[PDB]
Amino acid sequence: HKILHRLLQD
Amino acid sequence: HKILHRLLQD
Amino acid sequence: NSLALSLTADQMVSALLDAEPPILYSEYDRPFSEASMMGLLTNLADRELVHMINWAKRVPGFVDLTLHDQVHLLECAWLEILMIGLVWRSMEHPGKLLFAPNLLLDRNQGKCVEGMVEIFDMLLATSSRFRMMNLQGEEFVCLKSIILLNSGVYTFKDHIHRVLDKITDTLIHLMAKAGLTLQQQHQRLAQLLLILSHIRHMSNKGMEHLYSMKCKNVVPLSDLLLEMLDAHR
Amino acid sequence: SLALSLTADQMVSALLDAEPPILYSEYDPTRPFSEASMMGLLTNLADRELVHMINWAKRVPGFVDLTLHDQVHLLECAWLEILMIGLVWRSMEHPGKLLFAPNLLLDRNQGKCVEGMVEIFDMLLATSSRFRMMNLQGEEFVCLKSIILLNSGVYTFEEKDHIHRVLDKITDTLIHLMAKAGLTLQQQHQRLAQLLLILSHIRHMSNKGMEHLYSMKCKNVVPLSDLLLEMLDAHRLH
Ligand SMILES: C[C@H]1CCCC(=O)CCC/C=C/c2cc(O)cc(O)c2C(=O)O1
Ligand SMILES: C[C@H]1CCCC(=O)CCC/C=C/c2cc(O)cc(O)c2C(=O)O1
Repeated sequence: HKILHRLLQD
Repeated sequence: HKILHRLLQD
Repeated sequence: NSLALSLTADQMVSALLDAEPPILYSEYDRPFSEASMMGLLTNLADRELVHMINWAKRVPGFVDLTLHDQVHLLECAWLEILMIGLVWRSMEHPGKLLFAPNLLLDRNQGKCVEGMVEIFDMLLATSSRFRMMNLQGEEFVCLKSIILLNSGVYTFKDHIHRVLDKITDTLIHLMAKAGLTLQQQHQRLAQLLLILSHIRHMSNKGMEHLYSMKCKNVVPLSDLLLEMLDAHR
Repeated sequence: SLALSLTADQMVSALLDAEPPILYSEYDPTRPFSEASMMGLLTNLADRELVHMINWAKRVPGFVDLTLHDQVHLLECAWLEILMIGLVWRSMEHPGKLLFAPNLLLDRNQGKCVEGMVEIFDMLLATSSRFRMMNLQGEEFVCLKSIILLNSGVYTFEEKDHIHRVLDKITDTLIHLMAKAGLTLQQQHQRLAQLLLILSHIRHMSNKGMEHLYSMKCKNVVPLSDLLLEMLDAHRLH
């Protein structure tokens, strides 16, 4: 549930 | 001066 | 069972060199206040972080980790990564820190911000240390990748440590290439990895300073920067 | 300087001979734990270990050749690191427990009795577990401890090049130990890297521990000795 998750997945 | 100073001298 | 371990030393070097992030610029400017300098630096940190994530995904072995292990490693090491990068590109500018090509600061300007000059001096010392060791770019990218995989590895294993051995081999291979003797090889390896202890120290001082900046609540911090910071407590 | 005139074996035996003794705690199994009591026990032990550490540093090859001022600086930066790797070393064969003293063996549950302690306990336990899987040898431990003393404060000061020279000699010693144990060159370099990367974590634990010590000083419920306060003030936390 964090911005880092989005950046790593993209 | 400080304690470490003295203990390193003896 | 993945691809990083199969690479040769040269394939390791070329992969890391190819994965290198770009040099970003700061805003074109007026003499710096505490809030203005910190604004530029925090703004720069946020944009560098975005490139760091994509860089990390291109470090051999990092993709094989779970999403959560990748997160942990980056959360632990992100400031360390920024700092060795800052220190690397500041090498050819003695007494100065090259945050960006249009943001070259000295220690007097670090005094624009309270508690910043000590961090400045530590970074400057690290930079000249690299300079006097004649640190090569191929050695730099190895050290940075090492920081990524190692800094958080004791706060979780086997895969990560096998990739770490892989980079040690690559580092030694590089020194053997440069013509160093066996004794010079392991001496230089030791010298380099001991720097990482200081880089850890700088990051911990820097993290405390960022926390106090959050508490002062004058310098605007992005949500990304806030999340990376809060992971350390 | 005889420090650079020592062989690897002479380096090892010298460091081994300089080893501080395992001190005991004032731990009373009758007494129930309180925060103030457990911390009081630990801060008292640390104060007593410091005296032995300071006189141990004198027997580390090359340390005597430094100016007094430089001796003070290295010990001010590295003292908690030295304590910690010492704690971790003697805790190696006690899985899930930190051996502060022979009569003071604590698990992570007891570290939770002190707010903010647990995090530091877990990092120490993880370090101890890492040494166990590496099967860290005593000869390697004493090398790592001397490296910490000489390296940790060296970036925060003519005399540096002497320090790095001694450091290089200790690196030679570690490699000599690994080659002696039958390791291949690839294994020697890999193990050397593995051991030195531990120091990064030990620095981290020290930084955290220093912050915790600073907070104990502020709430002022746990008695801190004057020497311990001076070592704390040397890091200048705010
Ligand atoms: C001076 C140091 C203090 C670290 C403490 C701190 O203030 C961090 C927030 C501001 C960002 C600084 C920064 C930004 C980058 O893109 C790269 C960096 O190496 C830094 C950095 O090293 O900050
Ligand atoms: C748990 C850790 C927290 C370190 C932070 C801290 O509270 C230091 C003051 C209490 C001393 C603990 C201690 C004493 C020793 O003789 C040896 C040690 O390795 C420690 C020590 O590592 O304390």
